[PDB]
This record gives sequence, C-alpha cells and structure tokens, in this order.
Amino acid sequence: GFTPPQLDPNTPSPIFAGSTGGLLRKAQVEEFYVITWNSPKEQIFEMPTGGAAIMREGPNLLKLARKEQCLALGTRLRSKYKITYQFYRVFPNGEVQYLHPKDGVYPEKANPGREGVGLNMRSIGKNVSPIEVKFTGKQSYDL
Amino acid sequence: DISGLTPCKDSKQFAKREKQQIKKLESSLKLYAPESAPALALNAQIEKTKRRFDNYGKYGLLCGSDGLPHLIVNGDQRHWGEFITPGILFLYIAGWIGWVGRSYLIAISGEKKPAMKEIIIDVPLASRIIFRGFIWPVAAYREFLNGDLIAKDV
Amino acid sequence: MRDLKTYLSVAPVLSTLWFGSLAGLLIEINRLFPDALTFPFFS
Amino acid sequence: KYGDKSVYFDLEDLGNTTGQWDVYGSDAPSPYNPLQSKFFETFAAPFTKRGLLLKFLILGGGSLLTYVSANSTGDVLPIKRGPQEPPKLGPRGKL
Amino acid sequence: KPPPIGPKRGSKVKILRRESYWFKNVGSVVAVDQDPKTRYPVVVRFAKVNYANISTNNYALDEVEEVAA
Amino acid sequence: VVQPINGDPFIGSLETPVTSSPLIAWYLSNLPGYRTAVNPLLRGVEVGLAHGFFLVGPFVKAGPLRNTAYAGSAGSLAAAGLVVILSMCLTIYGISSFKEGEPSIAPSLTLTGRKKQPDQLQTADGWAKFTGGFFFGGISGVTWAYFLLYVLDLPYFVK
Amino acid sequence: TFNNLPSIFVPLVGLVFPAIAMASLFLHIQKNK
Amino acid sequence: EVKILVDRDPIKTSFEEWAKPGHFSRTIAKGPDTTTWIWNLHADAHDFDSHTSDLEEISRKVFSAHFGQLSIIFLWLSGMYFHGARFSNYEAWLSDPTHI
Amino acid sequence: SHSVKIYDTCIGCTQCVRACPTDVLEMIPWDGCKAKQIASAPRTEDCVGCKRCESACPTDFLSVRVYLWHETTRSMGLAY
Ligand code: CLA
Ligand code: CLA
Ligand code: CLA
Ligand code: CLA
Ligand code: CLA
Ligand SMILES: CC1=C(/C=C/C(C)=C/C=C/C(C)=C\C=C\C=C(C)\C=C\C=C(C)\C=C\C2=C(C)CCCC2(C)C)C(C)(C)CCC1
Ligand code: SF4
Repeated sequence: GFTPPQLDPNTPSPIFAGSTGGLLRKAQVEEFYVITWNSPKEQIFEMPTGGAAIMREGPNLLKLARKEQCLALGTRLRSKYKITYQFYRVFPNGEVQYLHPKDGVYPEKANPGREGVGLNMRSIGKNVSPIEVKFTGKQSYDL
Repeated sequence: DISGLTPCKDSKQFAKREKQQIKKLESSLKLYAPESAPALALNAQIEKTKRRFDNYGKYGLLCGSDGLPHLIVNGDQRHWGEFITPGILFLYIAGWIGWVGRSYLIAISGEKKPAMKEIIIDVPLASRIIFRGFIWPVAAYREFLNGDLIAKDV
Repeated sequence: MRDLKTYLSVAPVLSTLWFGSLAGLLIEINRLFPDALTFPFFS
Repeated sequence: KYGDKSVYFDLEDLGNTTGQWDVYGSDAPSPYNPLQSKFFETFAAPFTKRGLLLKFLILGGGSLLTYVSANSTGDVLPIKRGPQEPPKLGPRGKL
Repeated sequence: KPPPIGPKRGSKVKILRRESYWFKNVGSVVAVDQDPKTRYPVVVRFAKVNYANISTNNYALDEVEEVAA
Repeated sequence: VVQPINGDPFIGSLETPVTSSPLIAWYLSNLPGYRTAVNPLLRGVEVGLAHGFFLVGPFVKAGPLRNTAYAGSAGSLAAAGLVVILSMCLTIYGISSFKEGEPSIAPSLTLTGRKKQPDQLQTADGWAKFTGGFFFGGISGVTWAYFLLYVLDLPYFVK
Repeated sequence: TFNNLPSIFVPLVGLVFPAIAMASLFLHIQKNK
Repeated sequence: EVKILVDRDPIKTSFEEWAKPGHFSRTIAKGPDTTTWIWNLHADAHDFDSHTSDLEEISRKVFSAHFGQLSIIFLWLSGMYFHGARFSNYEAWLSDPTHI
Repeated sequence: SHSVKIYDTCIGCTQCVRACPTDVLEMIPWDGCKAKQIASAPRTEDCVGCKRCESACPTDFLSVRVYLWHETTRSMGLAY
C-alpha cells in the first residue's frame, strides 16, 4: 500500500517492420507480457524477438511473447540506454498484472515493504533426508 | 615344458615361423641388386629376425602349438625374466617417477602460488630431486614408518 | 635469458624436451637391444 | 484503440491485440447448390454422432480387414500361396 | 562481548561444515564480524578455490574449529 | 509488400505476397477449409472427395499389386481404408480437442477488424459433421476414382 | 481354418489393436474432469 | 585516399611474455587456480577479438598470424620437395610412372 | 512451479537477482549479515529453472537454491 500499479494506457509502439518471433496463439489464450518504457530520443535497439526496432521519442509499448523477453529487453535498456522501464502481464480476459519492481524499485535495492518468502532459516546441509519426509507432500526443503 | 607348452629351442612351429618370415623377406629381396641400400637393409632385417628367433630359443621361452612364445607369469624361477625381474625393473622406475613428483609437489607446497611451479617446472629444484627417487624404496619405507608418506586428515 | 629459460621450463616445452630425450633413449635401446621379450641376465 | 498511429494494444479489443484473426476464414454464404447440399445432409447425418462414427469405423474396418485377409487367396498375397517349392535341407544335415 | 568472540585474524581454522567444498580442510581467518546478530561471521580465506572459483566463505562459530598448530 | 500481419509487427507473421495477396488469400478463403459461414458438413464432403481421389492416385499405380489385374480394385480398397483411418483420427481429434457444447475456439475477428461470427467447425457437433462429411466424401471419391479408372482407362496414363 | 487363423488375427492384432489402443490412449491423454 | 599508414615499434620483442603464460587475457594472466585455466589458455589463444576491443591490434595480430601460417606452409612444401629430392623414387618414377 | 529457496548463508550481494532474467527474486532487509539484506523468491511461478541465480551465489556451496518441480508453460519458457 505504498506503490500503486501504473495501468499502462494506449501508448504508441516502436517502429518495427514486423518479425516472426512475435505473439503466437499463447497470447490468444494466455498472458503475453506487455512492456512499457520511456525514451529520451528516437533511437534503435535490438528486439528480443530478433531484428532491430526503432523506439519512439517518449513512451513506447511492446507486447512481445513472455516475461523473459521483456525483462531481457528492460535490462538491456537500463544498462545500455539508462532508462526506466516497467512491464506487465495481460491475461486474455482483460486483467493487467503489474510485476517488474512491485515496489517502484528494482529487485536489487533491499527496500523495506516486501515480505520474505522462500526463506529457510538454516544452512543448506541441515535439510532432512527424504526418508524423514517420505509419503508426505513436503519434499525435502519445506520442512 | 609347463602348461603343455614346448620350449622354443625344441619347437617345430617356431622354426616354421622363422622360415616363413625369412622366405617372406627374401621374396621382397629378389627385386633389388644385392649391394644396394634396399637389399642391404633387407639382409639386416633378415639377420635381425634370425637372431630374434634364436634368442627367443636360447632364453627358454615356451612356444605353444601356435608356435609363438607364451610368457609364464606364475612365478616360476626359470621364467622370472618374463615378468618378475622386468616387473621389479618397472616398479623401480615407476616409483622413481612417483617419488620425485611427490617430493617436488611437497617442495613447492610451501610457495606463495604453488600452481605456477606446476606450470613453470622449477628445473633446478626437480633436477636436485630427479635423482632423489633413486632411493625411493627406502625413503618411502621410512616415510611410511615415520608417518610422512600418508597425510593426516587435519 | 631468464625469461627464455622460464619458457623452456614451461610444461609443454619441458615435456617435449623430456619425451624427446626419453624417446631417443628407448629408441636407441630398441635398436641396440631389439626384439626383447625376456630379461636373460641372471635368468 | 487498435487503429491509432502504431498502437497495437487496444485493451478492450484483445482479439486484434493478441492476433485472433480469421486470416482467410471467409464468412461468405454457402456457394453450393441447395439441392445437393440437402442430399449430402440427409445422406451423411448418420455420421453425426462422433462416438457412433468411431465405433462403426473401428469395428467395420477391422471386420473388412479380417474379411479381405481371410477371403483373399495366394494370388493377391504370396504369404497365403504357401511355399510351392521343396524345402531346402539346412546346414549340417538340417541342424 | 565487545572483545573478539571468534578466532583471531590469521588463525588457521578447520571447517566442520559438511556441505562446504573445504570440509575437513584448513583455512585462514581473515575477519570475524563482531556484530552479535549475524549467523555466519567467520570470514575464512582458503588456499585452493572451490568449483565456483572462490577462495573465501563465511562460516559460523560452531561450524569452525581451530587446529593445534 | 512484406509489411506485418494486419500491420501488427509484434505478431509472429507477415503479409508477404504468399500469405496476404489478392489471388492466394482469395484461394485460401473460398475453399472448404475456411468457409466458416457454411455448415461444416458440406465442407467436409468437399474435403473428403478431393482427398479420396488424391489417395486413390498413389495406390493403384504405386503399390504392391500395381502391375497385376488387382491394381485398381485393391488400390482403391487401400485408399478407402486410409480414408476410414483418417476419419478415425479426425474423430478422436474432435473428441479430444473440444468436448460437447463449448462455444467455438475459432477467432471471431478478421483482418478488417469485423467482429464476425465464430467458426462453428471448431465445436463438437460441427467437427462431427465435418468428419461425417469427410468419410462420406472420401469413400465416394474412392469409388468414383475406381469408376473412372474402370470405364475411362485409356486417356489416363498406365506406364 | 487353422491355416486361415493367422490371416484373421495378424491383421486384427497388428492394425486394429493399434487403432483401438492408440485411439483410446490418445483420448485418455486428452481428457479433463 | 589509400595510404601506407603504419606505426613503428608498437610491441617489444621479448621473451618476458613467453614466461608469463596467458598474458593475452585478464582472467588468464593471473595464475592457474584450476586446470581449466590451461584449456582456457589454448582456447582463447587466437581469440584476439576477446583480448582487445580495438580492431587495429587484432588486425596486426591476425596479419602476422597469417604470416606464420605461410611460413608453416612454406616449411611444409620445403619438406615435401626435399623428401621428394632425397627420400624418393621420383627420378625412377618418371621412367615407368604407370607401374612404379 | 519451481521451488526456489534462499538459505541463511546469504551475504546479500544482489547477484542472484541481478542475474535472474525473470524477476523471480528480490532483495529484502534482514539481520543476519553485514549487508543487512537477503534475497527472497516470491515470484516462483515465473521461475524457469535456468539456475543463473545459483551460478552467481558466492558461498560455501550455495544459499539460493533452485529445485526442479512441476513445469508449467511459463516455467518451460514457451511463447506458444
Ligand atoms: C602396456 C602394454 C605394453 C607392454 C607391456 C609392451 C611391452 C613391450 N613392447 Mg609393446 N607396444 C605397446 C604396449 C605395450 N608394449 C603399444 C601400445 C604400442 C604401440 C605404441 C607398442 C609398440 C611396440 C613396438 C613397435 C615394439 C614394442 C616392443 C616392446 C618390448 C619392449 C622391450 C624394450 O625395448 O625395453 C627395454 C627397456 C627399456 C627401453 C627401458 C630402459 C630403462 C632405462 C635404461 C632405466 C633403467 C636403468 C636404471 C638406471 C635402473 C637400474 C638398476 C640400478 C641402477 C638401481 C616389450 C615386450 C618392442 C619389442 O621388442 O617387442 C617385443 C617393439 O619392437 N612395442
Ligand atoms: C503388423 C501388422 C500389419 C499387417 C497385418 C499389415 C498388412 C498389410 N500391409 Mg502393412 N504395415 C504395417 C503393419 C501391418 N501391415 C506397418 C507397421 C507399416 C509401417 C512400416 C506398414 C506399411 C505398409 C505399406 C507401406 C504397405 C503395407 C501393405 C500391406 C498389405 C499387404 C500387401 C499385399 O500384398 O496385399 C495387397 C492388399 C491390398 C492392396 C488391400 C489392402 C487392404 C486394406 C488396407 C483393408 C481395408 C480395411 C479397413 C477399411 C481399414 C483398416 C481398419 C483399421 C482399424 C485397421 C496388408 C493389408 C501394402 C498395401 O497394400 O497397402 C496399401 C503397402 O503398400 N503395409
Ligand atoms: C622468435 C622471436 C620472437 C619473440 C621473442 C616474440 C615475442 C613476443 N611476441 Mg611475437 N612473433 C614472432 C616472433 C617473436 N615474437 C614471429 C616470427 C611472428 C609471426 C608469426 C610473431 C607474431 C606475433 C603476434 C601476432 C603476437 C606476438 C606476440 C608476442 C609476445 C607474446 C608471445 C607469447 O607469449 O606467445 C609465445 C608463443 C609461442 C612460443 C608459440 C607460438 C606458435 C608459433 C609461432 C608457431 C608454432 C608452429 C608449430 C610447429 C605448429 C603446431 C603444430 C605442432 C603440434 C606440430 C612477445 C612480446 C603477441 C603480443 O605481443 O600481443 C600482446 C601477439 O599478439 N607475436
Ligand atoms: C581460415 C580458417 C580459420 C580461422 C582463421 C579461424 C580462427 C578462429 N576460430 Mg575458427 N574454425 C575453422 C577455421 C578457422 N578458424 C574451421 C575450419 C572450423 C570448423 C571446425 C572452425 C570452427 C570454430 C569454432 C567452433 C570456434 C572457432 C574459433 C576460432 C577463434 C579461436 C580459435 C582458437 O583460439 O583456438 C586455438 C587453437 C586450438 C584450440 C587448437 C584446436 C585443436 C584441434 C581441434 C586439434 C585437432 C585437429 C588436428 C588436425 C588432428 C591431429 C591430431 C594430432 C595432434 C594428434 C579464431 C578467431 C572459436 C572462437 O571464436 O571462440 C570464441 C570457436 O568457438 N572456430
Ligand atoms: C601485388 C601485391 C600483392 C600481393 C602479391 C599480395 C599477396 C598476398 N597477400 Mg596481400 N595486400 C596487398 C597487396 C598484395 N598482396 C595490399 C596492397 C594490401 C593492403 C590493402 C594487402 C593486405 C593484405 C592482408 C591484410 C593480408 C594479405 C595477405 C596476402 C597473402 C595471401 C595468402 C596467399 O595466397 O599466399 C600466396 C603466397 C605468395 C603469393 C607468396 C608471395 C611472397 C611475396 C614475397 C610476398 C607478396 C608480395 C608483397 C606484397 C611485397 C611487399 C614488399 C616486400 C618484399 C618488402 C598473399 C601472399 C594475407 C596473408 O596471408 O597474410 C600474410 C593477409 O592477411 N595482404
Ligand atoms: C608375486 C607376483 C604375483 C602376485 C602378487 C600379488 C598378489 C601382490 C599383491 C600386492 C598388494 C595386495 C599390494 C597392496 C598394496 C597396498 C597399498 C595400500 C600400497 C600403498 C603404497 C603407497 C601409498 C606408495 C606410494 C608411492 C610410492 C612408494 C611409489 C611412487 C610414489 C608414491 C607416493 C605413489 C603374480 C603371481 C600375479 C605374478 C608374479 C608376481
Ligand atoms: S547471490 Fe546468493 S549470496 Fe548473493 S544476494 Fe543472492 S542469495 Fe545472497
């Protein structure tokens, strides 16, 4: 309750002559991970679907295929072009889930306001053997 | 005469192998003049073969029905030249290799970056050690008694 | 030169020197003492 | 809006966004003659229950296969003609 | 305590941690985090790297034992 | 004219001359695979007839008994068998892909953006009608190819 | 008939039992409850 | 437009870098913590695009490497022509080449 | 899908998450180390299993740890 989602509007998309690494039927029945970024100038970048695109001066919008595509793109953006980015997840029903910072801050700065999960308060050798959790849903690492 | 094997000094098929190889090398000898380099080399190989067969005869090797020397490893005193004396001759050299290598690795172990001495072999150090493996059967025995051969876990 | 000898002491150069010397040794032994299957001295 | 200048994320029209398009699926009416269409309808409505179609297909096809292979003679397949040749005696007598 | 809690800086130490690369191997303590809330303060520096080309790792006080030398 | 599909560059396809052209798109749009408006039974009839002839082709002349007098008859019989199997696999496809009564999974949109009606072929009863048409048309095309090989053997090649 | 039983059972087994089995198993694969 | 742009004494002829293996790379010019290092010493040996970033040094390296390759091929042809000269039957093969 | 777990040996160097290409991880505050931060794995549904996180964990064996488990369309990394 400190950072609200951004709710990407109908922004323009980058100039691109079209490729074959784009959105297949996965988008037509599942999510397709829109990404939004804001360019200082009309520059040219490698698309994660192969090929070169020309980002527009101002906000852009790309609906590529999946999470790793937009996050690889955004990492290349932030490192090479020094640009803030945020990407989403667009289910076919209509909902738009905000995902990349989920706090307004990238997931490297340990900013308070995030609860620690996937957290085993022990060294990695002190997990029990499988026989101790035989015939139980907990495999080895959830106690 | 053990293991059903006749000696090669009194074997028929062994002499037959000899005659067959000699006729094979002589068939390749009637194509050159008897004084040129090929014929001289063929005659040298012929004498090499004949002395080879006669030496395998005179050492008491055992030639089976196929007519080839079958080495005896069991430990028969007559056949220690087959395995046991060259086996000791091997193990002496092999332990030389191992012992000079081990004493070298222990020598460089007290270095700042020892791995560079395994790449860039310290030839003075090894050469001072290279003859220290001459006495490996006694130095290693003492290092085993003193406890310096095998390392301790800590 | 110190560095030339440092390179001659490197593992491949010293390995090929050592194995060329060794190979010449075994070669000349198998020419002077060819065709050897049994150790006949004190046999 | 999907028709704006380089806008392809109409969040309302998710079909145009995700690529849901009948790329060649013409909605043009039946170009066939009505009478032959009714003929085929009445003569292929038996093959309307996919389960009954499958049972009929499997059972009748297996029956026809067994019938063909059982009534066919050796003239159409040599395996049923038989040897029509004396048998060769194998190695070492016959063993 | 404000005085040191763990081994001395430079004390060659053994690792009792069964999952580490240097298990039953000696080390060289380069630092000990004197904060009395961290779980693995003992920063050791070994001589030979692990499979990840790393020669240093944090260890606990009970997962470490100094040698008689 | 290789601009992307519907001018959408992030969809994995392009409107090249082969896909989206006045001739080839028209041809792919006026044949029984893409007649989304007409019922699937006539579509399947057309499809089965065409593939029955196409299968009787390489069974009479190419086969185990092509040189015999049983070439045409037994080849057409094998073609009818392959047709029965194709209707079989089509049937399990219609059973496995969509169950009984769901709406059509086909796109309800076109290139021009019209919210067209969904293709009822992709439904259960629709695909079943298509399979029935395919079986009927295929057996009929097999026997008609046999008839044409019987009564009109001379214009066609024997070799 | 005993010489004609392989001619009934081999085309039965090696073609229909694959039809029945592979079809029913593809249906068992593509199922939902 | 075109010219003979060429700079003198850029690199020193010295065995100092022979003594330090893996000098060409940063991670390799610090020592063999592992054995993989030696495999990386040969793997990256001629990966001049990874040693430097400027194309000038890479071009010089590959130019002189081509010269080494041509030296090797001239030495190889030396061997072939020599072995033909001394250890061959070419002087006899000309007489009856269809049977010798 | 996959079960990513972060153990208490973490030094909080932020390499696990700066290497992770699918936003699975995130650093949170903690009191067990000098850096006062530890990695967490909320978005394990987005975990493909590439183990770039644990190819960048500089500890005795590991602190982050990926367990291969029920593979879905997004853990299998499918654009279709
Ligand atoms: C591991 C399996 C194996 C074994 C056991 C052998 C064994 C042998 N091979 Mg075969 N061979 C092998 C693999 C093997 N070979 C392979 C893989 C190949 C293909 C590369 C060959 C190809 C091959 C050929 C082509 C020939 C042999 C020959 C020989 C014989 C060598 C005798 C000789 O000259 O040594 C004599 C001893 C030495 C060379 C070592 C001398 C060591 C020095 C002097 C140090 C010792 C002295 C030291 C100071 C200590 C003294 C005591 C005191 C000071 C303490 C021997 C029977 C030759 C032969 O005669 O066949 C019968 C032969 O012509 N081999
Ligand atoms: C293991 C069991 C098995 C059996 C019993 C058969 C039986 C047969 N195969 Mg073989 N086949 C098999 C497995 C089998 N196949 C497999 C695994 C493969 C892939 C490697 C093939 C590939 C193969 C080829 C490529 C060909 C055959 C052919 C044939 C036929 C013999 C040719 C002949 O001289 O008669 C001549 C007989 C005829 C021309 C009449 C055919 C009878 C039809 C098919 C019966 C129709 C019944 C029904 C409607 C459809 C089947 C129902 C389904 C439930 C099984 C015969 C029907 C040849 C053939 O004729 O096929 C066209 C041929 O060309 N087979
Ligand atoms: C002999 C005199 C000599 C000396 C002392 C040097 C000294 C130096 N050179 Mg120069 N160089 C020379 C001759 C010489 N070079 C020649 C003749 C050529 C032309 C080929 C070059 C081309 C050259 C280039 C292109 C580069 C150097 C570089 C270097 C430096 C590092 C070289 C090193 O450590 O690798 C030592 C490597 C070796 C000892 C072996 C190299 C392989 C040789 C050339 C051929 C192998 C033939 C062999 C038979 C083939 C293998 C088959 C076998 C299995 C049978 C060092 C300052 C490098 C440098 O300064 O960059 C920072 C660099 O990039 N040199
Ligand atoms: C004009 C020819 C030419 C040139 C100039 C190059 C140059 C280069 N190649 Mg390319 N390459 C070539 C031909 C060529 N290659 C061919 C013909 C192939 C097909 C196999 C390749 C496949 C290839 C791959 C797949 C890779 C390169 C790489 C490289 C670079 C570094 C190679 C290196 O450092 O290894 C130095 C030399 C060695 C490590 C020795 C190789 C040992 C060989 C395999 C020994 C066995 C072969 C021998 C004939 C058999 C006798 C055995 C006997 C000794 C017992 C360098 C830029 C690499 C690169 O750029 O990495 C980023 C890389 O990954 N090349
Ligand atoms: C007529 C002029 C001429 C000639 C004959 C050559 C010939 C050659 N060049 Mg090229 N080159 C030239 C002009 C010329 N070049 C110019 C103007 C430039 C600058 C743009 C280059 C830039 C260039 C590069 C960058 C490379 C070459 C390479 C090569 C060799 C390719 C391998 C081959 O086929 O070997 C066949 C072998 C022979 C024909 C043996 C010829 C031996 C003579 C003495 C050397 C060639 C004459 C030379 C240019 C004269 C320079 C003066 C010198 C005597 C002081 C080959 C020797 C490549 C190579 O192998 O690198 C070594 C290479 O990497 N050259
Ligand atoms: C007589 C004989 C025989 C037999 C024999 C036997 C049976 C033996 C056994 C033996 C044994 C049973 C042994 C054991 C051993 C053990 C151990 C445990 C050891 C150890 C050792 C060590 C540890 C060493 C080391 C080293 C060296 C010294 C060398 C080099 C270096 C090194 C360091 C490596 C026969 C008849 C066949 C033939 C003839 C001869
Ligand atoms: S890489 Fe490992 S040690 Fe570094 S922050 Fe992530 S979990 Fe902690």
